[PDB]
Amino acid sequence: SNIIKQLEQEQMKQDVPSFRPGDTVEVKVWVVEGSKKRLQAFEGVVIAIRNRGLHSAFTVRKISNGEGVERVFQTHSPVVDSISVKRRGAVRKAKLYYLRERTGKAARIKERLN
Amino acid sequence: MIGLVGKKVGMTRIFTEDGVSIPVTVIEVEANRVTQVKDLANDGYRAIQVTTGAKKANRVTKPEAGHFAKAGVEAGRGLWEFRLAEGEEFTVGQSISVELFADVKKVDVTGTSKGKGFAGTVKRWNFRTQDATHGNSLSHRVPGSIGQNQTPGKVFKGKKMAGQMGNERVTVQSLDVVRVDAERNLLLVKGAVPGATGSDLIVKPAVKA
Amino acid sequence: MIQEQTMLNVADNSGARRVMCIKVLGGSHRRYAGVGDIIKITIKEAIPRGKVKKGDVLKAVVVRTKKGVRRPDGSVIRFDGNACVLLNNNSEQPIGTRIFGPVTRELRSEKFMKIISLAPEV
Amino acid sequence: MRHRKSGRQLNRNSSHRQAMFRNMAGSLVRHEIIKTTLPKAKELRRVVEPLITLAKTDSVANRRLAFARTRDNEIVAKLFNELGPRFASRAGGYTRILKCGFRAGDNAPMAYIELVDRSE
Amino acid sequence: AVQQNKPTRSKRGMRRSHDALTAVTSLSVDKTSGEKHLRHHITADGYYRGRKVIAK
RNA sequence: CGAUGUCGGCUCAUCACAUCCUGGGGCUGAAGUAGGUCCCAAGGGUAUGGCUGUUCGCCAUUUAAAGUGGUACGCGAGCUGGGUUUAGAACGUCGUGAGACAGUUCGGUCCCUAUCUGCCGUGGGCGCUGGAGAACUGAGGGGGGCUGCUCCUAGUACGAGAGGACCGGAGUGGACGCAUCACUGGUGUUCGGGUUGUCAUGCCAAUGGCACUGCCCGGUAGCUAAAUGCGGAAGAGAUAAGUGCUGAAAGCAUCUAAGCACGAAACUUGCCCCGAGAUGAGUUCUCCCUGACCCUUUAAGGGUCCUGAAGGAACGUUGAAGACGACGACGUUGAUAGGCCGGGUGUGUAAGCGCAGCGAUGCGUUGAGCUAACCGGUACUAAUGAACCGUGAGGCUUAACCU
RNA sequence: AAUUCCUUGUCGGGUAAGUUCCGACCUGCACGAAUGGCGUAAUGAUGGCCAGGCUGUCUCCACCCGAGACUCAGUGAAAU
RNA sequence: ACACAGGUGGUCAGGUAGAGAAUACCAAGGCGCUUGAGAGAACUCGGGUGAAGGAACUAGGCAAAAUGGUGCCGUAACUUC
Repeated sequence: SNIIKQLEQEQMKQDVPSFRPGDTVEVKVWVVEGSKKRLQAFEGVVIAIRNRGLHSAFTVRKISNGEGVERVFQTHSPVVDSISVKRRGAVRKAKLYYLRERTGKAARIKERLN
Repeated sequence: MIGLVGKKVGMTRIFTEDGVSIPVTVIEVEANRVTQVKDLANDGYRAIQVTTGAKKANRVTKPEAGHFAKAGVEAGRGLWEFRLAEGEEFTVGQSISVELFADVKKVDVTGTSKGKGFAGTVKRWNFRTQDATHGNSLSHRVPGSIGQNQTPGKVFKGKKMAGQMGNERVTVQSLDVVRVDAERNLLLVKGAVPGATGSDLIVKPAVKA
Repeated sequence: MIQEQTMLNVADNSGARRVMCIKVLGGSHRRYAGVGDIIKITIKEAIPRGKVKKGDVLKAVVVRTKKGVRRPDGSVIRFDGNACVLLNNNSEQPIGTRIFGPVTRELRSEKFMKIISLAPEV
Repeated sequence: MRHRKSGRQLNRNSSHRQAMFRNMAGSLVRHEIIKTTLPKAKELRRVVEPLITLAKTDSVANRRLAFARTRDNEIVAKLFNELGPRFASRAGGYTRILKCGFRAGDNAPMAYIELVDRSE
Repeated sequence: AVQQNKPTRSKRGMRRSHDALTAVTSLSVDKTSGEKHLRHHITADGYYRGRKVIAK
């Protein structure tokens, strides 16, 4: 089959900013949150590589908020406007699941500058 | 009125705004080529043999080749005969496409389900397992006590037993169509339909009261 | 699974310090609870300024679970712990006067309007 | 189950299956013909051709491979230096296969694996 | 349990059709080989495609 | 009595009907909400924890109901052995005493290699009496059946207030079967990283084995679920007990005799599947076959010339086929499986060289390197030249057609 | 009470409830002082209850690697 | 009684890690277990991994699974100290 591979290419984005797990994305979002449409500024670090395409959940985690707060929006969805990607990380993993078994003050994500 | 034979190519989701995911099954339906129409100097009932396929020129056999020869030089692998109701068909007209669903978007689907070999005694028949310890051993997934003492004193029909399973016909009556494309041979339906990817099925416009 | 003998943390102010669930509620031969379910609960440790004691029996609403909230857009709204708010069976609503943190915005959607006015910023 | 795998179960532990292919390869590199059963031969073809391909790829870091296998002196002047050019002149293919008559003492189908450059 | 009576001589049915086998229809003749060979296969003197490919 | 396991559990179930729930009808000290309480109907439904082996009971708490009973108080060549129970101990009661005690408490090994019946799946042989390939009917056979919470109808009706309906819906949940693999989790011993100890490649490399898959973290493909979806309806026919209209034998009376108007989840239809071992072998289309003779008083054959297969079986390469049978895709009118060259997912910047540094170690070339199943190109490797099972238009009767 | 009909004495503790464990009271039908009365330390392949841990024991099972069962070959038993 | 997954008092005493005759990877030396060929089903069975709860199991914590070392700080009732 080919048409099942083309059906996703009319809802996926064709040119976008480049990002990887550990990057600061500064997502501007709508996410409903009331009856009239309004733009909010979401903070945190992206924990997604989104290579699987249309259904990639675009997971973001703010470790600077209390114990750490986590949310999803999807990579190709109508609830997100644009990402800045001005600041970018330098990590050695792509899933980052250790943030779900280690205390935040011992799991702060490394900058590893030389 | 009639039915179409297709090819189930997978499942996905197409969403709504701002959310709700709308899971959809993806089917390809190459236009059904037609082989025969009855009550036209052949048989006492109104019916069409819709056909899909062609087979291979050095593998096709004489009793099949000579059965399609009235309609052409390709053995269309099957007939799929449907009786006519609330409509008409003739021996001239375009090969039957998904334009059958251009305005009638509620359908019913027939096909074989769960083609998964033997499964297992508990994985098929949804039994309750025995104790894994507390002195119990050797029995855990065996079918159990198959009857009761003397008076009925026999094994019942309509009970649960092991064997070769699956690949038997199921009919689905509550389905809505999301999109069709006759130029790209596409059918998109809301939810799921019986059998794995590669399944042929039958899809029909709804006649349920 | 949140079911009989599941231990939950309270988001209720000056509330109980250790609490454990019994039965499940909401339907005949029902299986398991999650976000938006109300369950029957028992007190094991109350804290000295508690107005209940050990072996007192109440109800609580489940506001967070480690399994999260499903079906927004095909993804899942995730959380890390199982948490509840204890309810008053005689007067309805929470047993306290305020709630700890924003809890969950699912309480604003359709069914829990008398709770999100008591304290929650949602 | 085997519901995805295309390999063969052969006989005995997986650590022996892998070792027997590497032992038959450690003989084929110096005897250039091996006699065995059709299941053993069809899996072995996909173990010897990576080793004969490796003999063309004498580059940085890639030369680190297969050094811990067949650790004997009687092949070190043939592996890479000789086992490369004999097939780098052929631009594709390394092994010639044939399936042979069944064993009369048991029931296995036989096979013959030969190198495409063998001179007896 | 043991055989209480010797069966009617027909009851060996589907064992009797397997009691001695070739399991092939029907082996082929070759111009340079004495004993018959299997379809698409090598002879007892190493002939394949009418040419000798192995030695015994 | 030359043996027949008994109360309890787990698991697998079934019958009754004096009906607990559901569908209904009726009396009432039926105002309303309820209770008290009886009969039509057995299609469907009907309990968890603390103590106890508990049957039973005492309490705690759920629920559409927490109904009763049969079946050797169902199912130990079904598993278990908590209770009943010897062989050990000890307190009491009894006896001169050994010892006894259905006094009490504690403790106490459970054998198995399947004929015929029963039941699920699945072959060969034979039956359909000319053969081979596909599609289709219908003698019969099974499956299903709801239910909490709340508001609007309605705080209306009813009643001194409190309290609180028929009607007939609308939102939102539960249970149960069936379905997919889309989620999103689990699994993932043909892929990568982190790592301890020791052996190996002479030694340093970094590439391997063993140590629970040595330990840990991810993961493609495949699978799987604690995933996400739908439905038994409705529209009607006829009935139960029962309620009425008209009305009689019996000039009255009455729901029944004539007649017509209804009446439940039960009965019938509708709804889904199975069905030609259907000897009681139905139908429609395609492909294959229509010549003689010798020898013999012969539905018994033994030969010869003339002339025949449709398609299968075999061969494998293989499969999302499969216990074995049995079955599907394909093989030069050429992608069945592998091999090569690309694309992708996963893992995470390697190894050299270069540089900084006392060194461990790090940084640049480098989004590096490594790679499997995911899918695009390509016949690189293999499938080569014969036989076999299978003919001669298939006995007779009845009516009609054509000549 | 390893002694007692009524018994799950009975008040109270432990518990969502507790015939089970404890504190206590003493109608011990029929305890009791070297066939001793009764309690600690220390011990036990020792009795019972509560709580923290472990976790597919349980809730609801599913994949992953292997052995037998499955199909034969050679050799070929057992109770009935 | 078997060409039997069983038995048999003492003795010697390498390396790496180790307290060691524990334990593991190796050496020297020894051994490859005298059914062969295939398939990869129910059900049994040696094991690994598990969302998220958690003894809720059971007559009873019976098996699974965990605990587990070296050093310092710290350390209750009862006691013949």
